[PDB]
Amino acid sequence: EFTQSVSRLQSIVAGLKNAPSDQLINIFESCVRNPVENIMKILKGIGETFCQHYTQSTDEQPGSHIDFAVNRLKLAEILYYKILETVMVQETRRLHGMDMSVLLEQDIFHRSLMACCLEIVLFAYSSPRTFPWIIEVLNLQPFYFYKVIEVVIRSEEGLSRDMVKHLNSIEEQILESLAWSHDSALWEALQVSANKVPTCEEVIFPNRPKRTGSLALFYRKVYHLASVRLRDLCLKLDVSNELRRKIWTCFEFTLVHCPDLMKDRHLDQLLLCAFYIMAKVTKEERTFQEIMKSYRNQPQANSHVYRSVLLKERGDLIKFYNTIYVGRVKSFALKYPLSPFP
Amino acid sequence: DLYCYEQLN
Repeated sequence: EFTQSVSRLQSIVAGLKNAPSDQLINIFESCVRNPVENIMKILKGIGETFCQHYTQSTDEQPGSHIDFAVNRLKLAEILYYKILETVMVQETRRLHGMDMSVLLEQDIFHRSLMACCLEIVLFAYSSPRTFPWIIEVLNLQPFYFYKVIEVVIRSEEGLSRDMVKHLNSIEEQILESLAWSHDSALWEALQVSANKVPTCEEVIFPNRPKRTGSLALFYRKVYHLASVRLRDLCLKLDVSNELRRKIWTCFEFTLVHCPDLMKDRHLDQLLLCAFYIMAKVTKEERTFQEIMKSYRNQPQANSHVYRSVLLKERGDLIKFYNTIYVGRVKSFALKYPLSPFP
Repeated sequence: DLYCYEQLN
């Protein structure tokens, strides 16, 4: 008997090949530039690199037999062409009979889709190779990669609730920490935008610098995620909606006017600091201790988030607040327009 | 004043 996840996976891929279907091939051939060969090459490159890392031991990850790697890979390739066909068929340009060459020639989409497929398969088998293992192995930037998850969730309805939950979890992981690492492509995108961080109001309502759209979507997801977390905290801490709006305003200020604070840190660290300093200055005060016990009941919350925090060297959240956060945000805080809460 | 004088756990 297979586990529910692996049997579900088996149901999704039943009767299908690790090659393009006739329908997909036809779409490929209606393009001025037919992607089919370059797509094969990407899967071949990804497949080889995956097998090399899978079968070799890193001291944190005992290596595993090539026959299992290939079976994992094969399954992910079947999923890839299935989801790609679904995506291409439902595309607007396809429905209007317009050439999809430019759409189909973006390498980052195909790489991300194949990685997400590999992640689906690995998860289904309860692999020890935990995200972000697959995107570090394949050299996929978190800032680019996360965008495919929502496409996958949309384009394959055969995914289980548990599979979708996992995909949402690793998107949250990217949004909260991984895309903020010092070497993330996020910083590049902000850079060509003159380090102008979009405000919540700007992205939560419908010749540009490139990555403008990428910046807008990423921060929309970030603002959306942080608002959900802040709403829960305010509920469990039973705070007025006015302090909530003030806490939100302070948090946005740190994202927009102190974005370097997020580099190599965690989104929730800035959100919890925003909570306390605003509760403090408005005399609605809650202790950081009760702030954090309320925080820890959230799904993403692990001890290291407020216990291990980057200082310059690591310390708990309180030390971060005192030696770093206060100095930067106290001018804005001591000042208590308020931002819209999503 | 705006500093946090609490400690942990």
